[PDB]
Amino acid sequence: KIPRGNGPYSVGCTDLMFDHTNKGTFLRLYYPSQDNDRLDTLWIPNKEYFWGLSKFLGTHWLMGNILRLLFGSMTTPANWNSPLRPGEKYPLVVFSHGLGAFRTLYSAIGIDLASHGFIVAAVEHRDRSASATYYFKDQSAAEIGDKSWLYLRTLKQEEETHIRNEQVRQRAKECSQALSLILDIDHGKPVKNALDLKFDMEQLKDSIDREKIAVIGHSFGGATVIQTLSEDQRFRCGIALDAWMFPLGDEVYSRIPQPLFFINSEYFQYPANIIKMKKCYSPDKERKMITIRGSVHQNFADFTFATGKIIGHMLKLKGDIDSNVAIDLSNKASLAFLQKHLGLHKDFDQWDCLIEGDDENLIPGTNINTT
Ligand SMILES: NS(=O)(=O)c1ccccc1
Ligand SMILES: [Cl-]
Ligand SMILES: [Mg+2]
Repeated sequence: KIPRGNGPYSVGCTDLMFDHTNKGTFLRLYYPSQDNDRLDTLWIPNKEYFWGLSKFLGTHWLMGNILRLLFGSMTTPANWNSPLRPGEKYPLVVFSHGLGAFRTLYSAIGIDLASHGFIVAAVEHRDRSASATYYFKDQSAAEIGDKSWLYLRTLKQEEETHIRNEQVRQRAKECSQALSLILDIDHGKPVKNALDLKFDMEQLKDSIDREKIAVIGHSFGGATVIQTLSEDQRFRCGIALDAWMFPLGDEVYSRIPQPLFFINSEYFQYPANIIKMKKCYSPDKERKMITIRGSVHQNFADFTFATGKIIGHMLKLKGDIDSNVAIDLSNKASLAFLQKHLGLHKDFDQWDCLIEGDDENLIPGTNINTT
């Protein structure tokens, strides 16, 4: 199972699409909830994501059907369309997904932050980095729910520098636009959700702690973090989970005044990537980095929870470390880092020693040698 949150808040989940176009915002919101008696959230909600995951994997098109038979009914422990818990302003996290992922594959992170009192807006990127995503051609196509699908772009070796950079910049824009949509709803903008979902967005009016905004993402998402903080100062700190540094322009490195936290797997990282992380460091800037012992790249996404230990380990969904213990360190270190650089009046500073990598399942900085 994808773990329930460790915080005291009940967790709710809904989807938001505004506007309906390939240029709109698409997000999955995880939020502190009033009620705990709702239907659980369907983890992968459309057959077309399974198709896209199969194209991402480069497997035979029949793997789409297999993946759908195995996982098409799986849920995650968030209350679908639960009323938002009133009477409190919540800090905001914008979450960016990896290459070949989509908005629903980081519920372990999104549920755990929500259980501690954040709203999480996990964006669905329309930059063709997602396995699949969808939008509506126009108001008519939106009305009748005639979904148009967009599938992952396969790149040639020549296309990589140029297209990965064009996409990380779209990702940054999608993070800022998602932020503006949430901030406008918090004001009280009369947003009509493109999806016919029974969660009134008017709930979120005056519910965002507007000074306490952060950007978190895994992999391509980790590079999205860095690009976003460089172009949008409304974000006050970033956390890059096993960031894939390749998409970033050489210009961005010296252009991040915000606090930034690198949380790395043991077995994903390599000299080229670590050097790019080190190009982010200056004595004037706050930087922190840890490595989770025994961990793999997939430890940060929900497929680490989707199978048994033996199959998991075999497919590199799991590492030498227990997945629950792994996500636990990443989420608790994130929480203490957020409290510190957002100025939260919570108890997350109980995990400050994780920021420093002070655990037996933690390495301070990196294992990777860069000389
Ligand atoms: N590449 S990634 O972001 O690690 C990823 C994780 C889970 C599913 C698909 C992709
Ligand atoms: Cl790995
Ligand atoms: Mg900007």
